[PDB]
Amino acid sequence: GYRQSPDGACSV
Amino acid sequence: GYRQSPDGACS
Amino acid sequence: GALRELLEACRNGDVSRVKRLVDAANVNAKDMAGRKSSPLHFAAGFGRKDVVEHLLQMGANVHARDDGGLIPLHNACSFGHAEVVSLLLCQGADPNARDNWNYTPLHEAAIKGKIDVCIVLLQHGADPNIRNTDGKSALDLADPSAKAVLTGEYKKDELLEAARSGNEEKLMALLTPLNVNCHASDGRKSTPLHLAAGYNRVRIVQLLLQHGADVHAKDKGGLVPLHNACSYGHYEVTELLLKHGACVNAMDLWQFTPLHEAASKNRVEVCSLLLSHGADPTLVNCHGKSAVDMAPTPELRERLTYEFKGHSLLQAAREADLAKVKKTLALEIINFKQPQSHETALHCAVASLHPKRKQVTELLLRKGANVNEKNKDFMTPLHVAAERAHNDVMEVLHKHGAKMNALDTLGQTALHRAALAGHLQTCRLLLSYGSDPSIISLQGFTAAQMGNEAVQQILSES
Repeated sequence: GYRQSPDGACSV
Repeated sequence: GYRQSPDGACS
Repeated sequence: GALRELLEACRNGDVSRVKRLVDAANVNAKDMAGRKSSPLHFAAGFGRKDVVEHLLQMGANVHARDDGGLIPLHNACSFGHAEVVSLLLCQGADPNARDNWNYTPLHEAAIKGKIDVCIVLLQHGADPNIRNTDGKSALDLADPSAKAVLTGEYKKDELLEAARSGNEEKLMALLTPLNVNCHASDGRKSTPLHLAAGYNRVRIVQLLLQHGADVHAKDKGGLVPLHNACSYGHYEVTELLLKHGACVNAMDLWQFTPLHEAASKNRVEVCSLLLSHGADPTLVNCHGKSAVDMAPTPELRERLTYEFKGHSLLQAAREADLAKVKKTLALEIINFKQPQSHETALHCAVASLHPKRKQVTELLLRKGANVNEKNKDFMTPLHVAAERAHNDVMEVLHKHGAKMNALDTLGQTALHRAALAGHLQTCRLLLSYGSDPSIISLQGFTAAQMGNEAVQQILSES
């Protein structure tokens, strides 16, 4: 369809 | 350019 | 039900709860709403090294696809978890995986400006040139910061400085297969290999050469790594560059060969080495000067000439170039030996595959070669010829008085060597010429005892 962002996130 | 000694060294 | 509990534990990094919840039955379970992600997908994307470790031990699939076509490696790359990236690569996730739009993990990290992930991927053989379904590569979609990495031009000053300062781990921190044949912005415009070779970083050279460094790469003034190494007299690194296909008579813009550089700076031992790899001291430069001209010592001038004829003869002998042999011929040069192998020109001639090798052998002996010269492992030319079944030259060696029962390092004759190789006509002829079969080697073997059935047949008639 159209591209989505992947699961997850940046650390700290 | 004009000619050099090459990069590097003896010791 | 309790699948949702696991997937939440994977995001938070509750190792204890993942341990409690996960098993073979659900370790590769898809989140059947939303993204269709694996537990590893979530954990990787969230930078949970310990959860990832344990998931992988429980048989977590590192090539598991979500709905979009992604791989846990895609997820970790988007969010800059270079620790987790390194760990998934080690379990075999390929850094050129394609999602449904043909984005690779390198697209995903270049878009998000993740420099540590970009370099780790490139080191593990990621491809900057793979294009997505819109025809755009990783470099095309790159962040302005990550664009510098995918052109091989990132902390390039620091990379080059590491090479010339001999700094192994700080090089391997930055070294991608792209920034390996970069050039400096200014000065000599050298490559990493140029500098490492010039400054005698023997270990840095091994690493550069391994990772695809160009042995032919030219600097601003025409030079190549081998010029630098030879000028400053680094035998270690000179030999290593030659081993990897360096051109021994490579010419810069003024037509100086490496032997010019070495000879002018009285590098007696590098000259010796270069000559044996086919260096030509008679090659003139722009200023009409040979390597023999530029040699300061009178010992180096005669040694450059002596060693050059020597090798030039050995080479002619082994390609049985009869005309070439007749030219390069004084008594001093006939019995010239090869520094390493101790091979006279006669050893090279009798081992030649080329068709005139009988005549070269004949001529070399007429011109006064030592028919019984030993090579580094005590083999005469008769041994060399006999182990190859070059039987034609054995007539010539015999006529000029070769000892048929000359022993080698292991007490073996020529006949022992022929018998061992199964050379039946060689054995026959060696006996006709006079090889005693009953000679026992240092190991207790007659020629007969080393040979096959067919050899034994021949040797048991004496």
